Amino acid sequence: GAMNSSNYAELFNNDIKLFVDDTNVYRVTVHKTFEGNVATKAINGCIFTLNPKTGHLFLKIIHTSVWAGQKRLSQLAKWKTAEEVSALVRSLPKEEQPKQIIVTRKAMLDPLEVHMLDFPNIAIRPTELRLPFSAAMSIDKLSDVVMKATEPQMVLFNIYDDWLDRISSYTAFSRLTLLLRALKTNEESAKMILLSDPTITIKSYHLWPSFTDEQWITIESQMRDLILTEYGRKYNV
Amino acid sequence: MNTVPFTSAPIEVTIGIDQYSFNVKENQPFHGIKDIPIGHVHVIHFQHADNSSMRYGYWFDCRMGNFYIQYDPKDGLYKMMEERDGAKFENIVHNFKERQMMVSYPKIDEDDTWYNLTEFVQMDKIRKIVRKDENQFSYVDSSMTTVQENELSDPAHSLNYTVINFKSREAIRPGHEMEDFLDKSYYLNTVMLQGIFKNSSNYFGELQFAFLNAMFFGNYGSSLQWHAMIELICSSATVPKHMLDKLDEILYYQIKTLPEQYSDILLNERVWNICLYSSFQKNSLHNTEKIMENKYPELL
Ligand SMILES: Nc1c(Cl)ncnc1N1CCCC1
Repeated sequence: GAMNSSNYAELFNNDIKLFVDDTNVYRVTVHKTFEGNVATKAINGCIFTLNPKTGHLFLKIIHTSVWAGQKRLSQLAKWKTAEEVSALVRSLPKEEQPKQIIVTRKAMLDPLEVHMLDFPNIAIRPTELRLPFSAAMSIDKLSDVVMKATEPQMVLFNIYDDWLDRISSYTAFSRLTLLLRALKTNEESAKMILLSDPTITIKSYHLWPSFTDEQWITIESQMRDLILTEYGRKYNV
Repeated sequence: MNTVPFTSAPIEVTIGIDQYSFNVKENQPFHGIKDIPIGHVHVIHFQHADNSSMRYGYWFDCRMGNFYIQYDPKDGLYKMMEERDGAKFENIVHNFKERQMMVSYPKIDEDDTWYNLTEFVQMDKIRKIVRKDENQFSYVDSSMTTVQENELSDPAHSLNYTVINFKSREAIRPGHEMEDFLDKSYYLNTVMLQGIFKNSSNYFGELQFAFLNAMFFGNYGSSLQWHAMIELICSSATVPKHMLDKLDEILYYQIKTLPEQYSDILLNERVWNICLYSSFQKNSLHNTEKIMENKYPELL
């Protein structure tokens, strides 16, 4: 059944699982036509497929050519997502295939279930959590590789950098969701926080700055302030 | 016009014959039903006064033998029985019609309801859904489960309806996942019609039999089967024009006949709203949509 606050720790057990977020698969800019009508122009997207235990991110880049000549693109996007997730699973050795796939939006359930009929023992699950994975395109290196792609492409990342050398998965996932929740509520402030001290750098093979343990506590603190605030700035409290 | 005589009526019971029903008191002098129209299947069904639990009954075709109903005090039900002695059946029956101890199948001559509900229902197909081959007639009751229900326990007592499952490899061609799930025409026309049922008549016959078991026995798995077979047609973009026209007639008469007070459990809101208002065939069921809107507009 559904994944929620009550069974949260199952994410960090030793059963292979993947979150799949489709919120950035089909992306458009809306604009005016010379005739003064409105039209959309698609831009490159991505499927965000994440192992929450190991941090491995399978970033399938969805190139705008996928949409050429297609109708009902928002519906196709869910089926294209499920097709690419199914292809990824089939590509993995049996002992690496997930035992569960958790979709962040319930509209992915039937598309994924149908594409995974060949895998009756992989559980397809929704979640009651409001996870902030739409903000993954606020991570500069992820956004960059998506926008630069000229063809379909899979790029592999560890979204936890080297954190697991020092902290547990649970803690690493909590840091990740706080960072992304911040970036989603106010991207400018979020990003200001992360790059204020120029002495702290992002290694070439990482996504986030090389904070010391003590600097992470400060950073984490500042992100919670932002979220509380923006929640005030938004609701006036 | 044929006859299903009764040995007796030792327990108080509501007896149905097709869409008609009458109350028989305990030990009332009742010895059966006469003037049954030849050429159609029929169902004779029972609800005891003392236990409205378990409606049960028998599908039969008088052309296939001489049948009588005898109460069994051990198993506690009215049993259908086939008499092989045609003279002894005749001898027993002549006594009953002379003493006027039979009710008459009360067919109004203008009325085509039963024909329209059983148009495609054959006894030979019923007997493959209900497996009990030593008898020419078929028992059904409220509790019997379907093969598909048993998948998700006693198989001898099952309803072997054709398994329909929209999220199944049978339903979904590899590489046409989205196409086959959103437009079920290949599952309808190739898998089911051309492959399993062979023609639309057999498909409609199973659809009609499932509805009738749902209506007369409140058989839940039958109601599931009826709705699934409707939904498979409505969710297909490509349906032969003769099938859609006949489907509209079939469903019109089913909805017309349904008890006004049973629509709450026997009609699945989602299937009907999808079929009448969203599906490919939303525009192809004019008579059915009219009677649904004028009779069950709440459901919609
Ligand atoms: N043959 C019968 C007919 Cl036609 N109607 C009623 N009872 C019958 N049985 C004969 C054996 C015991 C009861």
